[PDB]
Amino acid sequence: TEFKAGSAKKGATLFKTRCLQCHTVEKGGPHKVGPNLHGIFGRHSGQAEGYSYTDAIIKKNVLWDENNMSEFLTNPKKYIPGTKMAFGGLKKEKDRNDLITYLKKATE
Ligand code: HEM
Repeated sequence: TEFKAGSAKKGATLFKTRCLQCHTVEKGGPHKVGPNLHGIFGRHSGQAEGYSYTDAIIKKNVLWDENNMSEFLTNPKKYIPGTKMAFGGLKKEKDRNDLITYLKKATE
């Protein structure tokens, strides 16, 4: 870890305002622009069923952990050139820590 637990409540509202437009986090939630994130931690990328991922993200084969995730959020196209994820990134560590604390709980 190089990822410090933040505030899950602060994390939830980041999600709502920066990620809800393309993703759901609930168990049984649907895929939208972006795939559903239920159970993404400890799972490699491009593996949710019934979702058309890029070749890019598939091949990348990232194993998603709090630390991988933090780098990805920093800058998504920079981390996985080729990705269709349209997000510029979360530059502040504090914001990323919060959001990951939230994702950690919500996708379990
Ligand atoms: C900071 C908020 C966000 C979070 C936590 C998030 C998280 C992620 C993660 C973890 C993946 C990879 C999924 C996998 O490997 O199963 C992903 C992929 C994706 N996200 Fe997001 N994302 C966010 C913002 C957005 C937004 C706002 C959009 C839509 C404008 C978006 C669109 C996508 C797309 C299209 C992909 C598929 C990538 C590809 O196939 O190349 N994401 N997202």
